[PDB]
Amino acid sequence: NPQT
Amino acid sequence: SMEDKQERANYEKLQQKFQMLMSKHQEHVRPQFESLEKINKDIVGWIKLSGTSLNYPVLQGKTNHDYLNLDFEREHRRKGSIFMDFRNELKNLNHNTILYGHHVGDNTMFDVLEDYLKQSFYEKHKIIEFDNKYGKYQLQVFSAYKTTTKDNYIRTDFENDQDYQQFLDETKRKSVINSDVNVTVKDRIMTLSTCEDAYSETTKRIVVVAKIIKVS
Repeated sequence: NPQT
Repeated sequence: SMEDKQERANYEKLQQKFQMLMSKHQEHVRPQFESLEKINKDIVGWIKLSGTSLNYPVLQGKTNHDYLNLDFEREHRRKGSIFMDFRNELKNLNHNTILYGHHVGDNTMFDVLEDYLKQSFYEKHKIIEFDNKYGKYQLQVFSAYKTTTKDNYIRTDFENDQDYQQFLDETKRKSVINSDVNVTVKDRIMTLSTCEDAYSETTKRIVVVAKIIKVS
């Protein structure tokens, strides 16, 4: 998961 | 106090500059952003909800952490900036445009998103202003929910209309609020998500989804  | 008051002052100053730029370029929007790009070429937009603290420039870097801890003038700040996902385009919008921001509970950045979990607040703030070099837009809020990082609300593009329809219907299904906004596969959306510091224990996120309408 990317940085959110 | 030195951080706080100074940070706040700088935002007030920029907010004022942008309100002046808007009043000056009555029909257009490109000159307003060309002016803001002199400050930082990474300023790609502006987000504003009247009567609330949400009145900020929107930054975009090469990654989703470039502006996690940096402000509009590239100065180190724990609360960083309101930033757009690195994957997103503005000239020709993707199906889902994502913006991130901190929620530290001091009524700044994306603290406002938490308020959208209440029907009463939503009803009084159904429309958010979004501007960029390419046009003036409205963000017509239709969904607000709390989720985890185990759920992908971050999807930027879709394989076909069926996939996108699934996404839109899931978005409405997850909503804690009831909305009269009609969103079809022919529409483009904007996702506003809270953002936590790198390697944080907190996995919960507040998500607000809106339909993008061009007003210019």
